[PDB]
Amino acid sequence: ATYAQALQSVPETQVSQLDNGLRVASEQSSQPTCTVGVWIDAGSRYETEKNNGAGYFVEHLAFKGTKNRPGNALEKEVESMGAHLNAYSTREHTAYYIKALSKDLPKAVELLADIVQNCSLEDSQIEKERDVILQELQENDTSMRDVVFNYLHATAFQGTPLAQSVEGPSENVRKLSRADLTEYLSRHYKAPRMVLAAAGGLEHRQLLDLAQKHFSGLSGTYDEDAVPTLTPCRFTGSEIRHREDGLPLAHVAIAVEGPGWANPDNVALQVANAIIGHYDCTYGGGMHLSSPLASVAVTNKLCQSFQTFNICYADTGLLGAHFVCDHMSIDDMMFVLQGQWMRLCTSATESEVVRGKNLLRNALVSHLDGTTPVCEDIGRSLLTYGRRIPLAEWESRIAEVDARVVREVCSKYFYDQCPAVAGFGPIEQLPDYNRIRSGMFWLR
Amino acid sequence: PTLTARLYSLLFRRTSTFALTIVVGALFFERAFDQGADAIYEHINEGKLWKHIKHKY
Amino acid sequence: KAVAFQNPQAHVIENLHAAAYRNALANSLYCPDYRIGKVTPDELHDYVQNHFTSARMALIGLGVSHPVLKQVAEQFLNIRAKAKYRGGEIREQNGDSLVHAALVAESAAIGSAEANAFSVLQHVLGAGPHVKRGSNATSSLYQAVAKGVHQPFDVSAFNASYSDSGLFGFYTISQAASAGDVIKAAYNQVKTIAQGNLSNPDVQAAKNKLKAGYLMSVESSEGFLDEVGCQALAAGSYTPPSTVLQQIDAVADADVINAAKKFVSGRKSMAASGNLGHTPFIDEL
Amino acid sequence: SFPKYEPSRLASLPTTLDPAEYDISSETRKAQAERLAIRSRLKREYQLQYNDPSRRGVVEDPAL
Amino acid sequence: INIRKTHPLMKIVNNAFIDLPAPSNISSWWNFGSLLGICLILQILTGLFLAMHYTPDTTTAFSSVTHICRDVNYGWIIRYMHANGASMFFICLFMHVGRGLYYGSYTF
Amino acid sequence: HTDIKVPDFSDYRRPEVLDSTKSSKESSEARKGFSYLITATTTVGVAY
Ligand code: HEM
Ligand code: HEM
Repeated sequence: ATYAQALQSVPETQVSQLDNGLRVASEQSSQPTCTVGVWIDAGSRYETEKNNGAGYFVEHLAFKGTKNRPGNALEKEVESMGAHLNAYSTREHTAYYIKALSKDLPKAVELLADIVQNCSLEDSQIEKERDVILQELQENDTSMRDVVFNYLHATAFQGTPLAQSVEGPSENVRKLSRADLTEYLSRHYKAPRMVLAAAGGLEHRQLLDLAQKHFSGLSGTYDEDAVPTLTPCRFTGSEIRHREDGLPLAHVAIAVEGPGWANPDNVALQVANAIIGHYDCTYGGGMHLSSPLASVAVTNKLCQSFQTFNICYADTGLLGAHFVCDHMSIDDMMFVLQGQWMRLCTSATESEVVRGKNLLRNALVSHLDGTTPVCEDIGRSLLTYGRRIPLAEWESRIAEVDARVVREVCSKYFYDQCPAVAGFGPIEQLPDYNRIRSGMFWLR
Repeated sequence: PTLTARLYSLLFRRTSTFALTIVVGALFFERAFDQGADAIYEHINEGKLWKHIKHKY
Repeated sequence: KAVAFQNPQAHVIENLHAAAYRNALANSLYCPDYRIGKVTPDELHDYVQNHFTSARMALIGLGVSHPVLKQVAEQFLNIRAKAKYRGGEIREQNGDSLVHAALVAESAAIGSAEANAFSVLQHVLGAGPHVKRGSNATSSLYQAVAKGVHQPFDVSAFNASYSDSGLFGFYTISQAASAGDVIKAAYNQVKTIAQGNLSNPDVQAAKNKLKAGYLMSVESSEGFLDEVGCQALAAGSYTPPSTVLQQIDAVADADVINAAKKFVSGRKSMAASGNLGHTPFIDEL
Repeated sequence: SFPKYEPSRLASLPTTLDPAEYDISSETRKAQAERLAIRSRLKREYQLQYNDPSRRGVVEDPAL
Repeated sequence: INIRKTHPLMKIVNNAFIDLPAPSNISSWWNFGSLLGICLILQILTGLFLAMHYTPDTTTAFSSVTHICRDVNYGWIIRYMHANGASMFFICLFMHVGRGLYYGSYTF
Repeated sequence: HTDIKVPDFSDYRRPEVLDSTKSSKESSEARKGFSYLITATTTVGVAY
């Protein structure tokens, strides 16, 4: 028991700011295994069409040598100390973290600095990584779900660089030089906009000391006022389809507007995703499932799988569904999807909102386990809020949700919106866009 | 066009308000078109119809 | 079954364990095709009878106290081998431009300093890449293969540990006409390590690797639940990781050399799958 | 806190809210430097062919 | 799933009217079939009104038609509607036949 | 698919979603009002 006191007993993230504009944050816990990361607000959204795929290629050459320990001494020392290095880059954010132990920590922070700022760039490296990343694009022309997301963003944010992918087009990647990558490093990886966050058995003043050694004395100095700022992206709302009739399955995604990050509409739409969310056909008890969309999709075998989901971005986002199905059941899947949406919109009842509250509490608590997801949520929250709001206030904002505000938000963001519809595969029996728009509301 | 926006937000959201709007507008449109039809039809001739020589006679 | 065996590596694991045992460790985690719909509820009832006894049950609770769970377990639980080594090969033509060859011998039981020695041995030979999109600056198998064949490959060690027995070896995902040089280069690399060419800083780096992997294995509280439950049911009771890691890095180097000698000098088993037109069978190995 | 100043064929957009002077590209600064170089060379040769006391008459503008 | 896809009336209505796979490059020439149907139901309705006001007797037929056109309220508009709707029915008919020979749908 | 993005529809759109900085939020209301006003006026005419 004492579960409310258990949410009161959640440890707090000590957040401070180092003198170069550095945003530092720490969770001092009882685990000797720790995780230390750097988060950077430089995605493909700041890239242009001739700068597309910059940060991805920088990520692939952030680890392949430096001016201090070139080529293989970095990997040799890290694998000599048993730490695991990981990195990802998105359209908006880019993270570099190390999963290590409490007695490998200062070498980890020092080599993290050496990875971030001291990137020397040869030409055998750019040739080799150009070839291998073009092989990567050739191989990831097969993983269907990321292609669906790329088609969806490209048809959703037409003109803004949010429609671009992380890797960008292959043709700009296969023709660059050192100079544009150097401009990327000089313009984007900047001490005022970067966040050092760590979690584990290590003191906040100890990490303060390590930052005062290494991350005090970074660049901290912009170029001739050539600085990025979030332009308000123009969500058009349209549809793209890629008919290709040699595939066994079909992938259909649909999306509507986003809440952004600030309003509690994000909380209400996470309640909506806790209502529906995911289903895969490797489960049990299918004929008795709680979500009625899953009930119909088991009882009549509509799809292979689905998930209704949220993705957010700076002051915007996409909200909706992605499903994998055979070509003979696209129409009924979409019909029951619209039916479940309008049942949430016009008939927000008691027990479904109760179950959504419980499922969203469970989803948040299950998301917060392990040092890496917690520190990752810390870093991306401080790049989206300026604060890590603790879980008690999260529970308060969940507890301030009733079905009335739910159907208010559902009338605001679902009731006759202009969608983005991406179809991929054998999509002959995809319903037409005007029929989908007519099915976005039923008058009866 | 800001006045058209609150017009959408008042009279085109649901079905009941929309239906009441189009019914009341249909009756007022009936009223206005019948008055306009009477006016144009008894305004174009002015020397033939039954009205003037039904009040003068 | 379709969802699980969409990967080739599941076939690799299952035909490997079918290739090393004449007995109960060669059973499958999944149902065969011909047995589908040909099961009885009678075998299910008998299985529930003589397998779900009170003698084989471990109840672990992370987040609840001792006596409440203890009292519920008292109130509602009143209800009451030695797989031999087969030896040989299993070859399956699959032909997907991915030659898969797992080369495995028998190692040791579970919960021993010898098992710690085999874990140190596979951290010497090479583990999963510490750096995502890295280039594996420690595994001499990786270096000998990249010296040999300039193709995208995958050479990985392997250590399955069990109560009665246990398996050790390595595994190659390689090209069609470039498999044998990779496999034989790894074989002679393990031979020249087993000769007595062992580096003490590589021993300490493998100690770092094994300590870090075992400490990162209990990051998730469900993973810590798994470790605590399997340890309390396997060895009788849980032991805290301090003295366990102490016995992990308190092993010797002659254990590693003799373990590699046992692996190479012992008779090998293998699972080979794919377009195997240039695969060395046994005598070429 | 405003309807954001629509531009038109009479509505001259003032240089305060462009808003293209926010996400300035480095190549756009290079274009500004090239513009400075063009004006520098042209005013330089103007002051060459303008301050000559030996010269008598007009400036002979080729662009006009 | 769907009332339209399980109820037997709406199965025929769905596979004939709603989800009917039609080509997309069609000008005003394919409107004529629906116009023949609308003229069909319209002429049936006007003939129904006429048969509610007509007598087929050679002594009284002409006077009955005159009674329709003059005495009966709007019987003149219904008579003119039936006659000119038959005329436009022939117009749409010959346009439909000319289309079926011109674009070459006569292979069916 | 990396080489796949849209062609422009600047020839076709209404002037509210013409500039690439203006949001689609406020441009929804007047657009929906204009279209649904046309539909409602057509409905009143056909009904009368
Ligand atoms: C008795 C009056 C008729 C009616 C009510 C009628 C009804 C229709 C309808 C509803 C259609 C489908 C829609 C369209 O294409 O306009 C159609 C198509 C067609 N009709 Fe008729 N029809 C009539 C007379 C005829 C005649 C006399 C012919 C010639 C023998 C004919 C031949 C066709 C053909 C060939 C098509 C298909 C045209 C195409 O696919 O382009 N119809 N008719
Ligand atoms: C079964 C339904 C119909 C009934 C009960 C019906 C009834 C009548 C009657 C009573 C008349 C004589 C009165 C008059 O001439 O206005 C008439 C005339 C006529 N009907 Fe019909 N009719 C029917 C269907 C049609 C159809 C389908 C057509 C062809 C489109 C048609 C074409 C005509 C024409 C051309 C006349 C002569 C009009 C005139 O000379 O004034 N009728 N019908």
